Amino acid sequence: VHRPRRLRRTAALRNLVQENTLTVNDLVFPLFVMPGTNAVEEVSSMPGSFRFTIDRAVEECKELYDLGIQGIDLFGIPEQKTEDGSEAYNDNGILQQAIRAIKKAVPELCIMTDVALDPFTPFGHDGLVKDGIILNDETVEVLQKMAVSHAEAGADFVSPSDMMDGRIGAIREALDETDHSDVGILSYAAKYASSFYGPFRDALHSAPQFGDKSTYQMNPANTEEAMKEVELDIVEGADIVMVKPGLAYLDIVWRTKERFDVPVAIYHVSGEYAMVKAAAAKGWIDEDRVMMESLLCMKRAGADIIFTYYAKEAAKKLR
Amino acid sequence: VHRPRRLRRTAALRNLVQENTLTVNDLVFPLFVMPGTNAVEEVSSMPGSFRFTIDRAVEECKELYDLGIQGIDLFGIPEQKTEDGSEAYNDNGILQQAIRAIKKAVPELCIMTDVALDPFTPFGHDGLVKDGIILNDETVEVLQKMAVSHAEAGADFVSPSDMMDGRIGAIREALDETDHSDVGILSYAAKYASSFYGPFRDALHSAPQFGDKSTYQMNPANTEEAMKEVELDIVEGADIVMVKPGLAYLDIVWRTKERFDVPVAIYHVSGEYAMVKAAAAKGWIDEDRVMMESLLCMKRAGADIIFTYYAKEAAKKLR
Amino acid sequence: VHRPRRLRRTAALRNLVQENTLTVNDLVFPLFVMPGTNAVEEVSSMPGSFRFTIDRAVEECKELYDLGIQGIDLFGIPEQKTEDGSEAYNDNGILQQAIRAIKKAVPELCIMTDVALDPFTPFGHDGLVKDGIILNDETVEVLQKMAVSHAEAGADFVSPSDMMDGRIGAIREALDETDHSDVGILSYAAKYASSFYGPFRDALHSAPQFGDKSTYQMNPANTEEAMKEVELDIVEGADIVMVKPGLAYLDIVWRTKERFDVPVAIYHVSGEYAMVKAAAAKGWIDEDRVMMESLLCMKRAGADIIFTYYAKEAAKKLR
Amino acid sequence: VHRPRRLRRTAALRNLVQENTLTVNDLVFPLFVMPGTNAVEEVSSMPGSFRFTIDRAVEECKELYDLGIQGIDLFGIPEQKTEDGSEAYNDNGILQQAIRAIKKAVPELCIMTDVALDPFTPFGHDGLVKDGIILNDETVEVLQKMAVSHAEAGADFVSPSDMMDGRIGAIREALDETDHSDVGILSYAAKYASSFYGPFRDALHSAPQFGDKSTYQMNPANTEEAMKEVELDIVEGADIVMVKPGLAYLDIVWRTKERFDVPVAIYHVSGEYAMVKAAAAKGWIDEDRVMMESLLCMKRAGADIIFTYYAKEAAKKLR
Amino acid sequence: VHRPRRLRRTAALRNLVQENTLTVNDLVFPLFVMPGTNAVEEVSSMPGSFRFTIDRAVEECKELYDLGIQGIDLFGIPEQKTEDGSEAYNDNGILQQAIRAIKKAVPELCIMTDVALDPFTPFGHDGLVKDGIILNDETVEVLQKMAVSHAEAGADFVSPSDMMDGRIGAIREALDETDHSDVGILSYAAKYASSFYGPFRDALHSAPQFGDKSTYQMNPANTEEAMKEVELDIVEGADIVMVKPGLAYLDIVWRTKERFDVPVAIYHVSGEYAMVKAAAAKGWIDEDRVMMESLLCMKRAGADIIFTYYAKEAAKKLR
Amino acid sequence: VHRPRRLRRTAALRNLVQENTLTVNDLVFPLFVMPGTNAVEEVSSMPGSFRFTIDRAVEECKELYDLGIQGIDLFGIPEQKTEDGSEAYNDNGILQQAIRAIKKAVPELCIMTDVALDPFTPFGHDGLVKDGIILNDETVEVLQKMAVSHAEAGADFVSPSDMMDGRIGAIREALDETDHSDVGILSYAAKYASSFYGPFRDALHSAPQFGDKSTYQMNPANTEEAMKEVELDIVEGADIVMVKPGLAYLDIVWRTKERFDVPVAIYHVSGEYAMVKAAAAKGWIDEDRVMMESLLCMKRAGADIIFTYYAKEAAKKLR
Ligand SMILES: [Mg+2]
Ligand SMILES: [Mg+2]
Ligand SMILES: [Mg+2]
Ligand SMILES: [Mg+2]
Ligand SMILES: [Mg+2]
Ligand SMILES: [Mg+2]
Repeated sequence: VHRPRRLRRTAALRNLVQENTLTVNDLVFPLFVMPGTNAVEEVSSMPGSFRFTIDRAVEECKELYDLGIQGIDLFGIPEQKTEDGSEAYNDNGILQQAIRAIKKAVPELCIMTDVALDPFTPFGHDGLVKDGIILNDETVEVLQKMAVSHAEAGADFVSPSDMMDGRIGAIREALDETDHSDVGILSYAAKYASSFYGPFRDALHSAPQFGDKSTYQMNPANTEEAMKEVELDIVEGADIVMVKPGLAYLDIVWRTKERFDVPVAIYHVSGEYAMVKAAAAKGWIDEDRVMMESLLCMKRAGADIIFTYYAKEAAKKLR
Repeated sequence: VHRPRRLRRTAALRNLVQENTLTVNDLVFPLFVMPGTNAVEEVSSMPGSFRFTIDRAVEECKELYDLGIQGIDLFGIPEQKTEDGSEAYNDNGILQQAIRAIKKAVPELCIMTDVALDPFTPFGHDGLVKDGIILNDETVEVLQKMAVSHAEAGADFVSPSDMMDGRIGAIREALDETDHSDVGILSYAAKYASSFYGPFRDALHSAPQFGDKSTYQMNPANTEEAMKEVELDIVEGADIVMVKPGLAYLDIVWRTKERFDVPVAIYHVSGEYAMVKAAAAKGWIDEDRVMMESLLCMKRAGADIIFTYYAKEAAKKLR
Repeated sequence: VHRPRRLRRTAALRNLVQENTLTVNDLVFPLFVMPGTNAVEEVSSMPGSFRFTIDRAVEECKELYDLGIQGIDLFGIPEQKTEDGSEAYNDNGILQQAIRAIKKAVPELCIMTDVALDPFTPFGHDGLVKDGIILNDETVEVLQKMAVSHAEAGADFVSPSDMMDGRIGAIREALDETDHSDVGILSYAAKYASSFYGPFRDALHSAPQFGDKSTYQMNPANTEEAMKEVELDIVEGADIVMVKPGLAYLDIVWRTKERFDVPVAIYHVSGEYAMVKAAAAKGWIDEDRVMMESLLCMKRAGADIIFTYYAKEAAKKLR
Repeated sequence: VHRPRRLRRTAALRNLVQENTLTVNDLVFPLFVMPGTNAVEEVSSMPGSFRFTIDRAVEECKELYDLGIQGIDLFGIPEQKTEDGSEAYNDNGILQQAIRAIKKAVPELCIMTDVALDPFTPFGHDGLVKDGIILNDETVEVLQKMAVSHAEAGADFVSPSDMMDGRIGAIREALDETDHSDVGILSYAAKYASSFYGPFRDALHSAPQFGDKSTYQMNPANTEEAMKEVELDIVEGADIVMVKPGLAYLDIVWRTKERFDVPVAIYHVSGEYAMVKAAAAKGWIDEDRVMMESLLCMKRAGADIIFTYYAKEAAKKLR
Repeated sequence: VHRPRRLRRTAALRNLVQENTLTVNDLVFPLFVMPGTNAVEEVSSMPGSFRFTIDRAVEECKELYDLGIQGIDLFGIPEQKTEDGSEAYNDNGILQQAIRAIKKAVPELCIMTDVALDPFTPFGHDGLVKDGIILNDETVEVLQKMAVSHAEAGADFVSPSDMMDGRIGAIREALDETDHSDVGILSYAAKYASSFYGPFRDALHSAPQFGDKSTYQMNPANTEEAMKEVELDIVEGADIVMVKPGLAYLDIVWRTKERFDVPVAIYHVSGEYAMVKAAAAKGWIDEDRVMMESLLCMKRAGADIIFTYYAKEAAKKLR
Repeated sequence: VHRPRRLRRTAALRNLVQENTLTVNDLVFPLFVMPGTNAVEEVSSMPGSFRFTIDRAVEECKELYDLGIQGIDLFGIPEQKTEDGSEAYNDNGILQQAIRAIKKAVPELCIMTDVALDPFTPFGHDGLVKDGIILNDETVEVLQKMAVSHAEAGADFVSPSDMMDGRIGAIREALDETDHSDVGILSYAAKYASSFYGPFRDALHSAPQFGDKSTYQMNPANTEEAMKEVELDIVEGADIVMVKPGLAYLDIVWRTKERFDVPVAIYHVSGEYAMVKAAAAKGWIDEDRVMMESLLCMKRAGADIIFTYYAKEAAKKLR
């Protein structure tokens, strides 16, 4: 009676019944900005990735928007790192600047700024360290200061990736109090402590990791906890919720989709990306086929948005 | 705390989180075929809709596929009508000849053929009429022959729209018995007796409708019964299932998609088509906007394939 | 074993098993009031629709109630439009007046008043515009002022159709503070930005649309968002929740029914209405069959109340 | 109030509430067998992965079981290839001889045998090719013989990876017909057409792939179809069901486990394996960490058995 | 078609498909401390159980941690009992002391302290008694005082087993106010009034029971109530929720697992433990087989943590 | 706001809302029958449990029914054991003779007979042993004969406890084939391989257990498999389904009752019985309290019928 192959006999039928499709509007492009003028830097562990100066960031975004890309995620590489990470909320920082410069040249691009104290502190953690402890409530306080500054600079969205407890609520409360109740918040709800963040550390020249971040980042073994985390975030006001990493966490994505009916974002981390790059370089796989497909999978798992370093290459492929 | 508008502030943002999009691969074009050579007649009640001769129809398909449209729904309009409606399964019928020519000229186009005795009988009914009674099992025996015949000519798919009991099963058996287990079946699982069918009858030269098809077509007040019908056909072997009509039956489509894990199809019926045509002709509505939008709504509801007379105008727009 | 047609063999059985029925109590009649005396105006894009003077509004309602209709929805057409739309909360406005006049003559009719700043502002939006921005929190403030005035005038219900964030809560808070905790609130929970609102603009002589309302009105592609919207509204205190438009959004209606167990309303917008009018005028469909049936569909989708310009014609048909 | 971090403050706490752990009893080791005596060849695209002769393979198994690994997946690589692929069911085939020797040397090791015509045919396909068509029912008839043959040699389990329609059923019948109702069946229920299979083909000396297996292998965009496929096989008699590939299809695995109450299996495909190999060789990722972690993710998703080329390196690590 | 035994034919397969496993990290070891130096006491009704002096408690924990055990549960046996049970929050009590001494010697062990006024009051109840009434809100007040002291002493977690209403919220509020918002709370959510607590009374030399505790402890007949209880606790801030007793309450454990997605703990009470001890002493059962298995059952029911007096013997068995 | 204790303040209140109660109609009494006349032997490992001769057994039943107990589970203990275990279906077997005498003396007592080859074979197994293999289909053929034989003697019910594949089906067919469609079937759907069975073996003079029954009895770590097993038997025709053992498998019982809408039965196994016996004999536990309570827990979990050796002591207590 049943012969599933009937729906595969031809590309037409296959084309007709396909449950999911990937589109440019599903892509968000991370951007690493640095101090200086007229300069871009190839990232060693991330072939194809780059550190941009602001003036070069603007140049890129201009190409981005023209290719279809709808938003990016700004990472700020400060010249100096401190223990109190106060540079985060300096309105004259590279990040704030880039925010300003970009919003002006390509105003129709959704700028999303990264919120975390890793690139600004000398211990490799996303929060303030005291006596070996990543201080929770104290870190949010800076995170708040930080976020408000991004808004002041013209940030469209903020994306706290800190995994500190109850930071989405505090941050949202601050944005409201400074007339920024319209700036969205994309929160890293289910960010796990993963061995996939390798190539990224070197990308922004972040201080030595110095002890895992497993005191706030999630245990990769855990699922139920992801539901606990997301829910708390939505209740706090998160406009969108994200899972990180992505490729090997598609079950966490599907689950968030089925339960919360809020937009769901996912991160194609440096490792999954750098991994396909290295295998292709040896001729063991197809860069194009593998990259795109793995994006399809993220779409089939329920993701709506996808932070991917392949974002620009995928937009040309869909052009 | 919450502010849904935050996801609407900007085209970018709006483009990123949009839950559904419409694509060319969602569209199936109804093609009306008539006897004769090199000719075309617009349908009075369906502006921009025409009947084609085989020659003209083959060329049209060429333009169809070129635009990306993946499939067509072949509708036959025999020269003579009979009470036993035997022409339906004639190897030289105008329909059959269309199947043969099309598959040859445009092999890559998935050809779905309509299966029903409506255009082949004088009573304007989808089945055989005895004494004011539209016979079920008798009618099905003529449908089988029809389906095989269509398969014998090169059909890729048949779409029984009769609403006879146990017709999907019988047909699936006949098709397999004649070495056509590769030929799928698209079942009008839930076809209601609607007043949304007006303009269509003239399209094919209908016949003394005589009474009404409410003894086999479903009452538009019922939803549960639609779940019974579909489950019955899926159990029978239907590869795909369709709801008819479409615009005003999106709740049935959402229910279908939500429960049966099989491809779901909807029908942008003639009455829906003409209605935009008319309103637009008065300047009360924007034809292109309402048409495309109404297609979107069908995607939002859970439809994978859309049988629409606007198929060609959408493929361009989607181009 | 199974033969679904057994339940369709006769009108008796069909009559017995029918899942849903439409009744007069499912209908609500919109009423467009204007300044002046003894005068009614045919609406160009809405054949059968009219602008009534108060004295003629009262005359109509008297006929309405006698035909069975249980409530109407008052729209107020001011003589002058301002940027601050302060006329909305003028207790001497046409709307308030009509409220008073009607409540007196036909006190047993549930008056529902429209809350929005579109007919009162010169930019064609339902809220206050500043620098191209439809101001959210500022608009509610007027909406509150407005609502309280409707209550003071004797309004039974208020129906904010503004789609501003968190207006149901604010409005409800105001009604309570002014001894109007008994006045209900029918909120347009899931109001989409649609191409179906065509003929309505001209109806009330509303200022040129001047840019879509997609910054607050919902993306027609979205469903999950509709659940997010409704829930927020119910939590805020909405007595009833409505979806708009209706005909092509029946999946949004069914979904709200199954999830929230609060009364569910729907809108038969000008487009769906004007659409059946134009098609019938060409003889392409049956005005009666199409109008009523599409109302049946709304009932089968789960709607309890139905704002329809056919309300009066449907009540005669059910008389 | 809430503070998820409270469960992360300490290794103890973290160890207590961890939802999932990975064990040696989750692992199944793919073994590639080739003709000849005392020899071994590493796979170019799969570092640390080798082909074995029967003698070398028996010894390897000894080391396997000693490490706790409970099962193996025997892969055959015949000397000569044919179009009817008859060698597949030859009692003296290199595969069969491996089954016989292994069960004798290490009886306590559960031997699962691969069932597909890929290594036995020149077209590099899993079924019989007629005229560019991969035959289903014909191919299945050769699979049955294959399965019985394997059972006749002492196989404990067969794992049809062909993706032919109704193959589990046919095989289960053949096996029972020859007194092998004790021989289970591990079905590749949902095997997609992925670009994650690159390195594997060379492992066995693949053949003119010619076209693509997207007429029987599933489209990576679909999830619903995966539920259809599995349910079909469980209904057929499959003792266990597998998803392929693995890392990027964890949503399919969670869905499977969540709905079918039968043992679920996943595949750490070659492309996934090599990808860590490559990245690690560059020093971008920690090979041991990513490998083990990715295995964990598969446990978190709902996988019970893992076919992984890292099986031996995990058993040690888990030791 | 189906033969479940296929998955049991061998230990390998059995080993592969096993749904659940018990691990050291699933075990928590209760510890009874008493005043004095260099001394341990065999518990009469709990063969293998002991009362430890602090210096001997430290000695045990040192062995515990080395065997794998990740946390213990401290019970404090005061020399004097009062009616106001003020000794509970004496920072110089045996309990506080033991807390201090243990944290120092084996700092990497998760200390969990018991919160209740039974060992500190002369009426055998877990709260303050007035006129035959176990005072609810007054008892929490002490419970708060108590908890804060445990935190001050260095307690990792507190485990209120009092079954007083709304004590998890109050206690959590106190810990926060005294800079202990990082100390977790394992609450006895569903603690029933059971005949299984026999041997435990004598263990800590608790005052005569003097009337059941059925005025706060749960009716063993009740299930729905357990859902009511847990939910209230989670909403109050409980990090983990526990059911007590365990062996004959596995349905209450499974239910809490499926509903709340918070970590779930269970208690192997003195009775279930002392029961297996007595039956084995007569040669009527296997101490080892019965003890371990019943722990497996608790794991299969959904428990994550298990307070068991066999904890040390089970850790050797898993070593 | 909330205070669950409000429902515990008083015996009245507690008695009113109690979710479950235990009744005499929940109890089924296992009866062990042996050859000979007028004699009785207490079981060493089951104090208060005895074996009866037919005469003594008939009288016991008289006392049973008088106390309200509605049913019994007849256990046979043949004089001689054989490898083909043919005595099982001997019309003059000690079991059969018991059936005949009982039904005559106490017709109103529902007689359920045990169906398994354990007491009838020397290998102490429930099926036929060939070469260290417990044969399934062969064993079932002997079970059928057994069941019919029992029905032929006047049995009201048979309770296959063998855990053979497809035995319920075969037996149900045999029973119907011999005009016994009125004879129900109580299936040990989910009987685990537990160490809770110690005392029972001696009760019947077990035999060289030789190995273990883990090739047909279920692994105590699994729950999903229990759902597979039950559904399989219900599909086969089992009137009722049982879980074994009981106390420590209440999660399986709740799951059963929750999903299958068929009567559910549990088994207070020997190891559970003796365990209270022993602890009570030491004065560590109150035997009457723990016994009755543990029965309650079984009612709370969803059990309708309880096979317990405490049946008679409960009927009195419940009297
Ligand atoms: Mg969080
Ligand atoms: Mg039907
Ligand atoms: Mg809203
Ligand atoms: Mg399949
Ligand atoms: Mg409580
Ligand atoms: Mg079974």
